[PDB]
Amino acid sequence: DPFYYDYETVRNGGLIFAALAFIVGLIIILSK
Amino acid sequence: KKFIWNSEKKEFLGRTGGSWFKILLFYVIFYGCLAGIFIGTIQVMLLTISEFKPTYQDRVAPPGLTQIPQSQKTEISFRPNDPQSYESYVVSIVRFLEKYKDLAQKDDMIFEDCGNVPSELKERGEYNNERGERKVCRFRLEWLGNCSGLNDETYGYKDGKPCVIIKLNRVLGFKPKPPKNESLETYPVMKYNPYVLPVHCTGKRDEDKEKVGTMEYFGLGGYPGFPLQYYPYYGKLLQPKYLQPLMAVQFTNLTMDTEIRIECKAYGENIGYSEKDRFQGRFDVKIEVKS
Amino acid sequence: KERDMDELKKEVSMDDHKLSLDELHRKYGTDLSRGLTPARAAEILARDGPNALTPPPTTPEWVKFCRQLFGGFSMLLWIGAILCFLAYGIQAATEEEPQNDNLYLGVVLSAVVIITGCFSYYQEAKSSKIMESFKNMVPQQALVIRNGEKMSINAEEVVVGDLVEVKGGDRIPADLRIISANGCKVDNSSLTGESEPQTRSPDFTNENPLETRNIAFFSTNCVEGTARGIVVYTGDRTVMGRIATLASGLEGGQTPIAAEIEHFIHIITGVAVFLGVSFFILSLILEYTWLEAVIFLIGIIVANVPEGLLATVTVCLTLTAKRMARKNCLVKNLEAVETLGSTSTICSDKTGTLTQNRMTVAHMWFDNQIHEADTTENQSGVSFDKTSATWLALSRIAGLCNRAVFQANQENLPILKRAVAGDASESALLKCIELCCGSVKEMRERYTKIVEIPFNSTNKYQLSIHKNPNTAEPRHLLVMKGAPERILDRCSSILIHGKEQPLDEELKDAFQNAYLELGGLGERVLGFCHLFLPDEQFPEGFQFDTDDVNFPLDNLCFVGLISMIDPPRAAVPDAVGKCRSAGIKVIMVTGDHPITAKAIAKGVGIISEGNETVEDIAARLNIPVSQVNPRDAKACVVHGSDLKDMTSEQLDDILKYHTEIVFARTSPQQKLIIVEGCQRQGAIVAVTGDGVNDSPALKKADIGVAMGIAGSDVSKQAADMILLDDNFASIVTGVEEGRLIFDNLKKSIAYTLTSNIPEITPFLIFIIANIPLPLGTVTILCIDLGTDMVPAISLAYEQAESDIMKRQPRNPKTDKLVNERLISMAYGQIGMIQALGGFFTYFVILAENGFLPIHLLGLRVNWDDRWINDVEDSYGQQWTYEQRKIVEFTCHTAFFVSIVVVQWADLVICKTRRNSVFQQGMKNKILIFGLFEETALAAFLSYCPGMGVALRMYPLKPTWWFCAFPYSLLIFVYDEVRKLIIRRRPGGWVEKETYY
Ligand SMILES: *[C@@H]1O[C@H](CO)[C@@H](O[C@@H]2O[C@H](CO)[C@@H](O)[C@H](O)[C@H]2NC(C)=O)[C@H](O)[C@H]1NC(C)=O
Ligand SMILES: CC(C)CCC[C@@H](C)[C@H]1CC[C@H]2[C@@H]3CC=C4C[C@@H](O)CC[C@]4(C)[C@H]3CC[C@]12C
Ligand SMILES: CC(C)CCC[C@@H](C)[C@H]1CC[C@H]2[C@@H]3CC=C4C[C@@H](O)CC[C@]4(C)[C@H]3CC[C@]12C
Ligand SMILES: *[C@@H]1O[C@H](CO)[C@@H](O)[C@H](O)[C@H]1NC(C)=O
Ligand SMILES: [Mg+2]
Ligand SMILES: [Mg+2]
Repeated sequence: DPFYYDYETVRNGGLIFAALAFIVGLIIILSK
Repeated sequence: KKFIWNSEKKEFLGRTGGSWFKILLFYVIFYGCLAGIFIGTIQVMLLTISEFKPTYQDRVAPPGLTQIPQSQKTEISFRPNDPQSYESYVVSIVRFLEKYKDLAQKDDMIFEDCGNVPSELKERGEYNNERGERKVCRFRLEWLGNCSGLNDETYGYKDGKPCVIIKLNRVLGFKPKPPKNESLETYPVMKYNPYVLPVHCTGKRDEDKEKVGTMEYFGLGGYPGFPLQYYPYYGKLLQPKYLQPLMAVQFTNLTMDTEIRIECKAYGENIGYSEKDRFQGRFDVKIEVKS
Repeated sequence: KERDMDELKKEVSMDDHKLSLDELHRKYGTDLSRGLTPARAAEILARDGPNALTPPPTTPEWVKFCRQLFGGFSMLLWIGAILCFLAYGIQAATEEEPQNDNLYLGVVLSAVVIITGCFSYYQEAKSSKIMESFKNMVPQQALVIRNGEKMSINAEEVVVGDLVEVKGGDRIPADLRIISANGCKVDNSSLTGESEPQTRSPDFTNENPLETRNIAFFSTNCVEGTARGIVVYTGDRTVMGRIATLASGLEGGQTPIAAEIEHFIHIITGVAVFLGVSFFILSLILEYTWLEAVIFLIGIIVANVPEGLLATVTVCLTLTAKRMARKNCLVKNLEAVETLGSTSTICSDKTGTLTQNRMTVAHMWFDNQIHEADTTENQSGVSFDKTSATWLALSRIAGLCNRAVFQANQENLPILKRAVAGDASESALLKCIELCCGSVKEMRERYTKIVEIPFNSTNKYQLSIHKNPNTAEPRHLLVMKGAPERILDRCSSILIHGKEQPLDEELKDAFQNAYLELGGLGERVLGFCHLFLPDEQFPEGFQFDTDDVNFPLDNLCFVGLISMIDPPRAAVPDAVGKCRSAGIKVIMVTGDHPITAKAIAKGVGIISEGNETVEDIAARLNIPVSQVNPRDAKACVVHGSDLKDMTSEQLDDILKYHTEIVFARTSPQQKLIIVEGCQRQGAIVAVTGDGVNDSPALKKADIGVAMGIAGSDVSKQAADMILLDDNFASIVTGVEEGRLIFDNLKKSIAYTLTSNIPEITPFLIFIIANIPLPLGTVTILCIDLGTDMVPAISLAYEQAESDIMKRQPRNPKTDKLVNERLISMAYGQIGMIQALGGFFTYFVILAENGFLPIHLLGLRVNWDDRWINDVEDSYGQQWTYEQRKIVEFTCHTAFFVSIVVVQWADLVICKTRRNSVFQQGMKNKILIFGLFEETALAAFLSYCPGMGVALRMYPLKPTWWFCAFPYSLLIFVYDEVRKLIIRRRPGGWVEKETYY
């Protein structure tokens, strides 16, 4: 049915992106 | 400190004359370009979506159970003795039911005669201009038992027996599915037509249920619900004069001078509920016939 | 009437020093040899107060907490909160279930103010804590003679009028009147500024109680000799005590940065109330009620108050202050970190600040050649020439014919900064031999001394006879030193290139001009000579005389000369040059004799070569000074004697028509007068001093710079910046950091002010066009108090776009921190595009769900209704309250994300004011971290489980993140071409109108 959105997949992708972007930023600020 | 009025350099409000012309001209051109860019982007976005199908509909599923007359705080209180304290509900009911008058469904190019008993979903086709305008299943105003605006214009408020016509939220391409009698072990006793979306009204607590009295369901074919022969909806672009199924509930023998909260619930697989949305699939109305 | 007490303290002091010994003992009633009876001590001790200055006033710990909690910026936040918070109080006592849109806001603003106060208090507290661990002063007791017996008692137990005996090495307890001295040379460095140790003579010499020799002063150390004196002043009644009390009673003034913050708040409120009143008229024109019109006016003024700007500004200043703390440039005042960048006139002290306040060997004259010994503090200068035998002869005369050496603990300490017992000249000679001729410990004992003749008043001489070191066998070495004119007369042989030559007038006059050369250079010259007593005519064993001098006083062999002066600090000349490069006027304010001040000024850079004074021109033309025109002289020396007889207008004339000015022999009070004269011009002044005489100048000035170790505690407490390493280059570092942080402040403020347009516009049109709310309040807090925090802070780590140390100091009345150009760029152009992008995302989301942009007009009426659960969209579908509300919240979240998207480009464009983003380069690692953390934080605020239930920020459909991309790219491209046109077309309309 067109009345259903896979909010779980998008939510998980958003959490994954947040984690990756944050650790990458930490890498840039804590660079060595 | 506020004498920025004038200066020897021909200053008004802070700047010279030619400077005002230059800045005003720049802002006019700049804001004009900004407005043009915004309208152009909005045009491309308008081109993205279609004319008879919204790109997203999960925010309208499941549909909601709306009640007429619509009431602020969902309370229907009036004095049956006074014909003025209940005129608001009468006005709203008449205004909404005027779209269902016997004379409104005259033309056949738009209104199509549909079965007197609930039938299967009448699929008109697809959502395009290929099949042009669509047919509308007629809904006889007499299908509402004692609140039709045909014999008693008041709808029952005159002698303390109100009527609250229940309606289903229109959803494009929605096909209601009544619960199979196999799973029929949770909802109360109701008529079972596999082509009728059931609706049952009850109280809310041990006091409201007792003080309610007698419920009287009115609908197409005498079934307490909505007939499936009126769905799916094809939007306002393909079905301009589409009439949705209606249903009425009369609260005969209600405790006078007492506010009773009743909840009507529409059951079905496609009908859900929510603890935050008091109108998703159900609704609440607190009535008080204080004569 | 304290305005008169302050003036009484500003007036120069007077005394009763010129009194006969009988008159003095009569005025105070004290025995000249036995002092006073012990019972007479308690009659004065418990009468006026112990001999100690009254401690400074105490400001309790919580006072600073409240100071930061109130401030001026926090006051605007307090009033904004007040309006919002007072609304919910009236709402709670009346309705059943209100909304937290204003209550949460009021409490948030209040918490912001309190948090900023806590952080500021922590930083300032750490500054004061480390300052306390450095000011560990221990009591120093005095040697008082009472009842004819000597007794060492605490300084606070000393009273007025009791014989005090000060030994060579003891610090003068209180102000004394010398009655008997034996060659005592007190060090009046911290009080008057006289570099060369001044001898104390019981006889009255000068009218001035300071220049006179019969007065010992508080906080002055007795370099050498011994003396006796009667106490005249005690406690706060002393000279330095009155100076310190005057410093404690001076007004700090308004720092330039604080005035800039106030001006910024003024413009902020200007646009706030302007938009509020104009929208009030607009709302009424839209036929709204007065109740709603007042509601709107308040909402507009409140929504225009930057909440997160307070913490960002505080941390922004704290970062630069920490960079200063890393280089020992401590700042007790958090906002004093910028004051250096706005300074345009630096008034420096000579002795102690510019110089090392240490008599050091400067030049030497041997073999008819001047040899300049390195005068640096860290031993990093050009080494002199040491290969001839005459250098050895001079080093022997200096290292041998010297009374004392170093002390007990002076073993691990450096050769220069280590203590030495004796006269300052002897210490300079000892250090010169210890650094240039190996050691003097074993060199002094290797030549056993027999008979030594110390300095004499009549027939002034200083000699000593020693035994021979190795097998050369001349058997004796008689060394002598003294005044060049006196030693030259008692000499016949002259050492040259290693051998000996007669006293021919040809080379004798060469020595004469060398002496005048070193004297005019601003140094103290001393002649050294030695002689080998022929062991064939005079015995090799025991043959000496002391009463009827036997050693030949004449016919000695002159070796050379040894000049000395307190040299300037290593980086002082280069620092003065750098300050002059940036356009800062260097003015010397000292209490030393002009003879030395002029030379030091010419050596550090305050007076460049070629510029003549009113006296130099007259000396070059052999004409009276009253004839030359003062306009022909670029530089000038202002004597303190004449400054006393000067008016307020004449001082201005001196400062205007003269670029290089040197104020000599100026009392501390006159230093304050000079500071006030410099401030009368309207220019920012910075005073750098070390002694207590600089306390009034360091306090009144916009910023005082004190020496961490070489500076007295009074002027160190009265200043606003402390140099723990005493590196005068810290002045250059401070001015560079001040201008740098000023520019970064402009950038960060622009970044924060640009976000207010797409913040307020959603609510504005929500009222105007009656459409569903595009952006909520929670999202706004997530923007100004969330995402944008890191970018605004990282904008402080930016670096110079050009040579900041090449441009002139900023004008307080012309170059403002936040001018109309900044508002024109943030509120006028960039913010507008950000708002357009946000509205684009809003319409995109609503139209994709079935609510086309056209259909949204006038829908708010029934959109906010909690009971109309049959709202029709453009497709005919009926929506309930929570369904359309979920769409509104999932629309607000995307609006916030759009704000972040446009903030990317806003941060990039605000990162540079004139240069291109590629010319500067995004090498700011904190800035890149800000972008990554900002984006990640936003994505988390939208996709975290439970946000639509906690913060009503629902997850976003991925396709929404690219809605604001073209807008951000457009912002970047537009601002880039703007800066490119400003770069290729300077002074044009683009720059004069958009360069913030
Ligand atoms: C609808 O209205 C009619 C009135 O036209 C109701 O008539 C009832 O008739 C029964 C049977 O004799 C009586 O017990 C009631 O007293 C009547 N009611 C009234 C108000 O007159 C009828 O019951 C109503 N409902 C239905 C389902 O037909
Ligand atoms: C300097 C500037 C241009 C950097 C721009 C960063 C872009 C490339 C990044 C930053 C934010 C990112 C989005 C953040 C969150 C999500 C939700 C996730 O479930 C899918 C990816 C998606 C949709 C990302 C797509 C790529 C994105 C838009
Ligand atoms: C002068 C030229 C370069 C401008 C061309 C404009 C381009 C870059 C703009 C105009 C129309 C825009 C698109 C319009 C519609 C959508 C669908 C939406 O769900 C996300 C944004 C997205 C995908 C936009 C992305 C950027 C876009 C393609
Ligand atoms: C109301 O009327 C019905 C009529 O059938 C009766 O059975 C019932 O008991 C009544 N209820 C109340 C609560 O009065
Ligand atoms: Mg000094
Ligand atoms: Mg100060």
